[PDB]
Amino acid sequence: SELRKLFYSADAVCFDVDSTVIREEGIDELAKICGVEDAVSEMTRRAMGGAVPFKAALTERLALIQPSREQVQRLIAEQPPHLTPGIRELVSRLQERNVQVFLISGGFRSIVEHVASKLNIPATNVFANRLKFYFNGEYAGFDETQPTAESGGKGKVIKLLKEKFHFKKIIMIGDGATDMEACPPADAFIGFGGNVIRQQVKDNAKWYITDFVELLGELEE
Ligand SMILES: [Mg+2]
Repeated sequence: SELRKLFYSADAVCFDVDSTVIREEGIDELAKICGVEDAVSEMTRRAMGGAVPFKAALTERLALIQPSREQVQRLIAEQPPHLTPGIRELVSRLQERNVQVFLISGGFRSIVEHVASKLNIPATNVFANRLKFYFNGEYAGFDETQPTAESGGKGKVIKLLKEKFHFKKIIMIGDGATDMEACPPADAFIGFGGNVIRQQVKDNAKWYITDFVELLGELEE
């Protein structure tokens, strides 16, 4: 109930995407589509937390993947990421109370906009990395000016949102240490373990849930 009191005081909620809003890690699923799952999935685990600089870890994984525009399109069409149970209902209840909902990801806007356009979250509220392609569709790099291209990028996004909209109370929700480290500048953090529990987050977060229903413990409508 104290959790729900906190949750209901927020005027903006930012969700991590990989392993929070969706069950999978987008970059790993792209690597699967492109045939380099094993190497990239390992590098993704390697980059967890501030362990290695994020921009370098992103460049190296994409250098192995080399995703074409057609391959990104085929991922979205044939193997779309699975939404975590409860997230559709939770975003719906937040939007019905006019809480501004955002998605923040070190993954890619192509995929995250598809996810947002399952949750009625406008593309303006999506912050993610942007893949580049040549005219023929070949992988051409990524937008290195995005805040999500750098370590600490989630906190930079939240700072931008505070400066643009002056929200009173922004809550960050995510599964990983990089989400926990986005508070501050977020006003509170809720850790999420419904897909995989990151024990260091569970052990140190003030607020932690394993099923989005727990925030749907209000009046259930
Ligand atoms: Mg995550």
